[PDB]
Amino acid sequence: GRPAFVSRSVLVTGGNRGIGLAIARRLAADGHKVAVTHRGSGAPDDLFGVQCDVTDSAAVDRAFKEVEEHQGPVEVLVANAGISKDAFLMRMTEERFEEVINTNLTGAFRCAQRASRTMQRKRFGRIIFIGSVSGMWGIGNQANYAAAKAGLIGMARSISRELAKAGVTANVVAPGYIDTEMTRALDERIQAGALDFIPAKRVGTAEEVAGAVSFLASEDASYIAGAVIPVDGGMGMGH
Amino acid sequence: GRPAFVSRSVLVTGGNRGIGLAIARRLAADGHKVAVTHRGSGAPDDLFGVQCDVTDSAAVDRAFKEVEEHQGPVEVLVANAGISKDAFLMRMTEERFEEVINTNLTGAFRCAQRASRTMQRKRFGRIIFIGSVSGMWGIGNQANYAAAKAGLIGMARSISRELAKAGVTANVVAPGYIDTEMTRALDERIQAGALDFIPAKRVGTAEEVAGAVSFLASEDASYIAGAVIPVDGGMGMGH
Amino acid sequence: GRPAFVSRSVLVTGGNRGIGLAIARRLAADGHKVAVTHRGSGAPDDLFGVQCDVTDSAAVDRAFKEVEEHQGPVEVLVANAGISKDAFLMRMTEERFEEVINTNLTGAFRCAQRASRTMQRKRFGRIIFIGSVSGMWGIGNQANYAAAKAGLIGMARSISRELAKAGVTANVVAPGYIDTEMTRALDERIQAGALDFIPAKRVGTAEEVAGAVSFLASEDASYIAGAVIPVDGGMGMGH
Amino acid sequence: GRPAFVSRSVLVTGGNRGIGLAIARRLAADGHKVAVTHRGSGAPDDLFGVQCDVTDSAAVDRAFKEVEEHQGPVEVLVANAGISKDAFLMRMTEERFEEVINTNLTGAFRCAQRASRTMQRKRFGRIIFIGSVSGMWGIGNQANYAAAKAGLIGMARSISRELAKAGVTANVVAPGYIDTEMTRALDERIQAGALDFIPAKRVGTAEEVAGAVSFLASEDASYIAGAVIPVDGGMGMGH
Repeated sequence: GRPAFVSRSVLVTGGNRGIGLAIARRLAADGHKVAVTHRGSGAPDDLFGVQCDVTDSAAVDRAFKEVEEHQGPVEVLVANAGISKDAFLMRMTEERFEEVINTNLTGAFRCAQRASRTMQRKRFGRIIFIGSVSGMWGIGNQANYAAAKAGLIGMARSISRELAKAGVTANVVAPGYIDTEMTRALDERIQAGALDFIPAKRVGTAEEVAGAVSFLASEDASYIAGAVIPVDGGMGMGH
Repeated sequence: GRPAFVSRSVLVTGGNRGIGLAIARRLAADGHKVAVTHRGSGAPDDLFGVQCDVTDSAAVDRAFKEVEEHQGPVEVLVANAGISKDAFLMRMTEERFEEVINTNLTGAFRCAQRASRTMQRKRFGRIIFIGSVSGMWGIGNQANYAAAKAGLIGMARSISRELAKAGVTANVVAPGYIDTEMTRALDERIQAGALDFIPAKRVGTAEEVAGAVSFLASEDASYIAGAVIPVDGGMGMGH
Repeated sequence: GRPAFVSRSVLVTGGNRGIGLAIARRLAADGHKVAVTHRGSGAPDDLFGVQCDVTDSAAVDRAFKEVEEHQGPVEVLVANAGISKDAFLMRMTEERFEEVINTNLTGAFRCAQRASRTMQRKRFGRIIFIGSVSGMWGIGNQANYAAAKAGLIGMARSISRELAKAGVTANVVAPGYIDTEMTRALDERIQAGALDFIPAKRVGTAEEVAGAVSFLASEDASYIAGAVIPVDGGMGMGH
Repeated sequence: GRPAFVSRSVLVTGGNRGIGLAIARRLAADGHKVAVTHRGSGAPDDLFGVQCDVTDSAAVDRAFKEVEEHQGPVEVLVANAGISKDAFLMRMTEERFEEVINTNLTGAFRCAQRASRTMQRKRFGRIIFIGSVSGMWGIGNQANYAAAKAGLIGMARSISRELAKAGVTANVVAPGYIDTEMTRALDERIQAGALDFIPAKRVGTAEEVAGAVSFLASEDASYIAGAVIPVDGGMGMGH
């Protein structure tokens, strides 16, 4: 039956709002030791918050060290931090592309690398990247966001092929449209016709994404590596 | 946090041995009402067993009716029944191909269709096909088994696109090499070199597969449709 | 500069009309020796026809013998035979499911199996399955057609993993909506909004599908194995 | 019979040696007008060379201007520039990750973005990214290279979803192990067993990759958008 629960040291980057906050709150109610990074606004509830600029490898190192001094080495990393900056291809600047790449993809690398030091040594790690349906489905006007979120799949698979033998796995949770992430633009997209692409005919909730992360942080996911778990109501189905 | 547990009416086909038995036992310990089909040897533990020849649409109908009279309409169908009959392509007979197709693919259709009658009406259904790494990875000498297990993905996605709006989802759990499913031939394959293709460098356990099925049967999987959840230690990574 | 052309012995199953016709005509205009199977309608133009029902393994054997005596053993097999028979899941009968499986999936196996012995001896073979966007995208009301066309992918990959080392490869061309296959019902579906699913905003032509098959039959595809080549205007993009 | 050839304005980035050289030579022998970017080594044969560092958006702009003045605006862009810099995850520095991202992923964006305005106006464009089996298969020690090459897929699909309706498509050619790219270390890895990962049991040739690019630049690929064409001997098969 159900394996005994283990309280893991968890770090959720960008875990102070939206999807990240739902993940942090769910993992904490699961019984884990949950820390979050933010960019200044502060941590939620009673969760341990650390400020972190995920474009700065020095800040990532110091943020991880502050977490380790508080709750011990990170066993479950949820790399949720990341921005969206949409544009038509011909209107997308170098700066708009690189900023989304640096925060969403390189930022996730910086955290995964910094986490791997103790994970490999302790022979246990769950690296959980928050991707997007856009990575493999290609939402228009997202050359930068879709590249960053597809890049997480390649990185997770390279990490898993190297380190799964040492008990360190890397997987991607790929949300579709999620209520806490809905902007004016996304809402108008739904009204215009985007729901036709979603079999479930509704947006998801942040708590639905948190439920998949809870699974991947649990004792029931030890043989899952390099997987993309879509939480999108079927939107991303294809090849 | 964690949503309240709902005890669901569960049917696990071929749930009397190997992976199916681990699934049935896990879902029962989760708190669900679990029935299993078998081909005569009998049901395990105290689980409600029904005999069922999944090549016979009439037997599937009568098997589902016996389950419904016992525990109510099936809310979670785990289509685990299926045989393996390997051969080199040039040595594979029509009978060897069709028998694996009929039990693994058409058999899963017969159950999914028979389950959909009440699922659609009650606006809740979890159809969980047990696939295989071979469906998308192509283990050699498995023209029939890989076709049947890839076919489950197409079927699950067509079902989900039609019925996810009515709360009925279809997903695939795709195991890799699993300890209870190891034959002499598969064991010799591992010794010859098959472990090199598995990042985790070990076979999985039936209880690891059961852990993913437990997730997909749970209240944490409502926005997941048409997904392939690989339980393979990273073996199936690719495109 | 470019590779010298080699005239191959080609068999196109179901090449009397639509996509199969365009494939047969293109491969013949390429310089290949093109035989076509049919069920009474005959072969197009001056091409060598053989009457063959791909649900009948004895007819497949006889058809390959006639092709071998006429133009030498088949070097490039294009398995195009097979049709859809749509229905909502709850309305789909066993017969409607199995008829589609037997023609599209098992029929393609019968032909690939019969071709395989001589391809292996000559250390050259191109097995080209004609799939569908539905295999991985899951068009609603196609539990049978999506299962069959996704099954082709698993079969192609198992065949490739077994035989690519002998120069025998299997690949899938996966058309989206194609003009010659547009029925009144599909046209009304496209008119009602299904054109929004296609980034190209138009249906494809049978000649556009034939162009992909021409490539896979050519000297420029020797290192391609287990691939799905989508000819769908972007419709199928996803995971 | 077959489509009439159209001589396209082609730009191959990093076309001085290896795969890029073979692509440039093949597209020129096809009849195209082929320009090549380089960083000092020059263009092959009689082809028009432009010195361009694809990490520099100003150099990309200047390079496209030189190509436009010489042969007309780019109709077919082959984004081949970019190299690997492998390391175990724990040993990979920020610089080693970002250098690979900036050349392979951001560099391809800079070129696709700069090409896009004129392609849209003329309602014709072929953006062809050169990816890698590693993007979806995850070669170990390539967190950076797999992330960059998987990122190309997401970018190609977002571009296709946006612009395919204007006749501008983006696709990825994903080579496996190719002779011209085989270093001493890769050769020793293949010798040590990595050849078992390749069903074809051999490395590919640069000319085999060029054959796939030739197809995607041709009149036979108008309805292909967001596709990954693997040229890997079957190595990358999976999900």
